[PDB]
Amino acid sequence: QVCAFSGFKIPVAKGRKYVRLDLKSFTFINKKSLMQFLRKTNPRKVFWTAIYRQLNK
Amino acid sequence: XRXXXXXXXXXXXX
Amino acid sequence: GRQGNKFRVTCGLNNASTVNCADNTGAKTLTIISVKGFHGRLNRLPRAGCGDMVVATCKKGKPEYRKKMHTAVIIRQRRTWRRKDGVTLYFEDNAAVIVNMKGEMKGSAITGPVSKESADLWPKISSNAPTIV
Amino acid sequence: SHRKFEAPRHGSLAFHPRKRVHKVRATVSAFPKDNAAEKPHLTGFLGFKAGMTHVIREVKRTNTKLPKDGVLEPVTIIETPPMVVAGFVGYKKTTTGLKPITAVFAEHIADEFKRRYTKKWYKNTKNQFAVHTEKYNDVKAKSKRERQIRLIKNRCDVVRVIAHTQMALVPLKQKKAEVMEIQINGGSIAEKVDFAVSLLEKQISVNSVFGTDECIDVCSVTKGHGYNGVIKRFGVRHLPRKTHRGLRKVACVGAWHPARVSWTVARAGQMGFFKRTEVNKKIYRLGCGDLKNAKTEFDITEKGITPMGGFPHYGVVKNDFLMIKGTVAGIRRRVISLRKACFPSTTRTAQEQIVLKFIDTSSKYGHSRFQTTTEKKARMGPMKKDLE
RNA sequence: CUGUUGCUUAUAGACGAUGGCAUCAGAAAUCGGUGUUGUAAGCUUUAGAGUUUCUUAAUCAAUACUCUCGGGUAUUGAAUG
RNA sequence: UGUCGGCUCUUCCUAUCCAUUUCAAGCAGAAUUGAAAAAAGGUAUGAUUGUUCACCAUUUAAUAGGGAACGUGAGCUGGGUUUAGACCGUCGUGAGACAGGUUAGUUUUACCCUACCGUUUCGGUAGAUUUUCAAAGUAUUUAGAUAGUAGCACAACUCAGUACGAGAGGAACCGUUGUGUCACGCCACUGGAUUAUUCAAUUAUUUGAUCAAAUAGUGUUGAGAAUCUAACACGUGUUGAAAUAAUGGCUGAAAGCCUCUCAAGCCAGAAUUUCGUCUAGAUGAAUACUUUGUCUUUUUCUUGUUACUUUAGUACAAUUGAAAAU
RNA sequence: GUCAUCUAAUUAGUGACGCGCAUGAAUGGAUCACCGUGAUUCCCACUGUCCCUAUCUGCAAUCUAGUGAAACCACAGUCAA
RNA sequence: UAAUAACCGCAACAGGUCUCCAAGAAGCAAAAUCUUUAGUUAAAUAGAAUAACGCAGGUAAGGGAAGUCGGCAACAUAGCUCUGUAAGUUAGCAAGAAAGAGUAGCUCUGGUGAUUAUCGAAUCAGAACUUUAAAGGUUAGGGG
Repeated sequence: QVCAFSGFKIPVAKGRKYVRLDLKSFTFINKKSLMQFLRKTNPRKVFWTAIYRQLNK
Repeated sequence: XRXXXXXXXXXXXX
Repeated sequence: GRQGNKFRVTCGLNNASTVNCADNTGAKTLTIISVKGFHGRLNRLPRAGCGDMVVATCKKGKPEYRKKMHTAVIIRQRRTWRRKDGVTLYFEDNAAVIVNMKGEMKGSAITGPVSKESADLWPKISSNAPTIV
Repeated sequence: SHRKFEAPRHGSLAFHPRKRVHKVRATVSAFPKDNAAEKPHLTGFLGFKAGMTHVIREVKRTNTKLPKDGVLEPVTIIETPPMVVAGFVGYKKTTTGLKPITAVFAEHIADEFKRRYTKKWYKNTKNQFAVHTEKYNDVKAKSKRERQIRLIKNRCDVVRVIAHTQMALVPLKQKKAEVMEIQINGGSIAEKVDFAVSLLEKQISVNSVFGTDECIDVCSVTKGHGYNGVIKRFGVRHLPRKTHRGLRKVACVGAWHPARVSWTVARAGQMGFFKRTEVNKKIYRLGCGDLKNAKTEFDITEKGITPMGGFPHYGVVKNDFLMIKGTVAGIRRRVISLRKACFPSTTRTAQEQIVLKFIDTSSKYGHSRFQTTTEKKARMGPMKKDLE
């Protein structure tokens, strides 16, 4: 599995899944990412995310 | 009937 | 009309807990009263988890369902619970669908995802579920 | 009058009084019942708790609804370096219990064993076993030793070997050994003494004592907590917020007319450093020889059992170890007295075969992500350090 | 032998007690491993809604780019040397 | 002698509600009803009322009845009752009365002895002499008179739409798998607290500005390791023998037959008792070293103990004490 | 009290009925708009009141140097019958 | 002296006792919070450890009064601008009813005058851009 916000590869038996009412399910690596997801923060503007580092360079 | 209260504060004037 | 057993699912729904109704039977929300199979304890409130058959009263809905007591099944909950294969999971809202003692759903459709535990225990729910998460 | 509503009592009366022990090592209260129709073997060992990890294991039971991909379970790692057998003692069954008859020791004894017999070693003359060792080969002493062997063979029923640890192989700062008597269950007293004599001065490794997927009993001293109130000690109900003089106590400590507080009431006192025995604990990995690593048949990367950054508050495990399913009594660095089961478990879950699919080695601090520091370097890549 | 005493000692702890070491002792830095947060201060650094003064070059400017996976913290009850 | 109830908590009784074992029925099955052994374990959540009581709505295997100064106020509460204010109704000429109603009304002290829970310090158990022995001191390894004692309950699969029954309906033993609770633990994974005022941001005030901070008793917000912890995470208590109670039987007289025995002798039979196992634990035992080898009392050194030092006195190897069972 | 209504459930509240133990007209009867640190009931929101307890800080409590009372006290202080 | 030590309360008692003068920030405000002139760092003793039970201040997953005599305690709303505002009524009120939206930083634009081009006031409205999306540090209505 891969984290929905950070894009980090999720280690086994580590993380929490979140299911929305629109049949969309996400899995996160820690509470740090999950709270960022719920605040509608873009991973493209978060410097440490794998999403950001893949876009730039 | 049976009541309950008590208090006093004089304590002389030594 | 319940098939098989269920593993440990931590119960995040209490007595007087309000849930939504995912059915289409004109009932909006149900408040939990008691839980079928609950083993009592002193000062403990009844507890319900996913796939737990509860006794609930409808406080919001059409006149043929409001101010009455029905029997429901918890299909999703906001409480975080752990699967036996190391998967930690939780939903967005607590919801339920009205079933009778024999297990057949009163409604005809379910809106929103349905947890696996409620789908396996009750074959009728899994037949009408959009997705089984 | 009767209590209005009924509820179970808080706390067990089987663990009263709650008196904290004096020695860190916990002595087993018994050994499994002897059978005289098998070869002699040891019925116990002793190890040091390292920490806790989690494993994904493949379910081998049938007619179960567990996931087919594996079940996440906890494990406890107990580093068990080899023991040094430094003697043996025979016990005789009298009308007041087992009575030790004689104790026969080896010629060569390590200072780890000698440290047990003093209380200020650095000021001692360190002359333990001096006369026993210097006069070991004299004709008079050899005759005496031969009598001790024959006396045990004639007037004894229980034979135990006095085995002690080697604390130079563990990261503990303690230097004195941890002596433990391990009973020999097996053939007649004649061949029990023969086996015990053969073990003198030798080393016993845990693989010889325990098997694979074997359920054992663990006795150890729990984690100390100190003076604690009734809420923590027993689990009584907290009083309402309105209460005068405090909330975390027992309101009624007895009726008027037994005229005394009973031993059954919950009182505040010491919680913590108690001795507890837990039975029927399965062995997951017998960390001896090839299996001393952390790789599995499914996950083939080469890695040791120590997580990244070492075990918290313990260090690095580099000797033989046991992988016990679940929890054992006591914190890291505690001394755990293993033992073969007194009542062997016959359940289908006890006879189940253990097939580990993944053993975790990520750091036990924070929210770690990498199994090995080599694969932490690969993912992160070169940083500002080591580039400039 | 044992106790005091030292490590402002711990697997212990209200005080005693208990457990460990006591010159191959101990303590402290630094240092690598391991974690937390989110990319430090500088500049003649390229984006900048606009503005001003020269006469078209300055200057002012929330934020933003490169150096920078940076900087800072990390036993205090973490693991090495 | 602080006077109701409720809250918290422990224990005891059986005239037993459930679970266990049995007998009986107008017990075909299922559901039931009467009775015996048995008190080791459980016996709930709410609307109204200060209520005990009651009546309703659920759930449960069951939601049994009681005692302990009508258990329990230096344990809580102060809703009721039961002072002093005020109101209504009836009564009284009046002050005033009202098991008539309503409203507001200070809940003091443990630092003593014991009990209970934990926790220290000093003291210590009499009869062995094979120097390979005996005893004292210190230390470790053990030992276990006694005291406590823990696991319970439910559900699903199969048995099986089977036994039984005309039909309708409708089980159980073994076996397997889970859940709840209680007890003991534990920190890996998930969650919570967080003055590492950690990292970052930011409102107000002050350092001339940047940097760096400080103040608002922790300014606040986001993430937040460690440690502690979960009713929120997760492990163990599925565990073995013997003897039993009510009862069902065997052989068998009494009483030529019959009889389970108000006879001798046996068997099977419980959530039972005892071993086994878990916890605390007395007198103890073994070994290592230091000693002493006829013995003590009073002084005296030490933090303390043993060995030890001095003046004396005392004993000096040699006939004691065993059948078992009936 | 009886009937409705409020709730899954109402000795509570509200709307009605009235042969009313013992209501009733300046001992004032009926009526309520604003107002009330007045008495009562029900909704929304919020929450450690609660399920069910965890954890953080300061001051104490603990130990030590100096200082240092009082209430109370026949004598005292293990149980069963 | 005129009072957290000179007055009255047994005292160097957190109680009581009439007045005059009165800076900056921010704000509607003599509010809360910080500071300058002046005053003071001592005002019934401290040090170590960081147990229970406390007094004072806090937070908390899922549920949300099921607790209780009773929402007691705590939580929650909270400034300003704009829109919108019911039944009832003594026609004055209810009413800040209820209910919804906006609010920051930076760079600009426009309106409101005096003297006869120069000079000056805080107040209101509007527009691009940026971000961690803005009353909330403090002060600050729960509603029906």
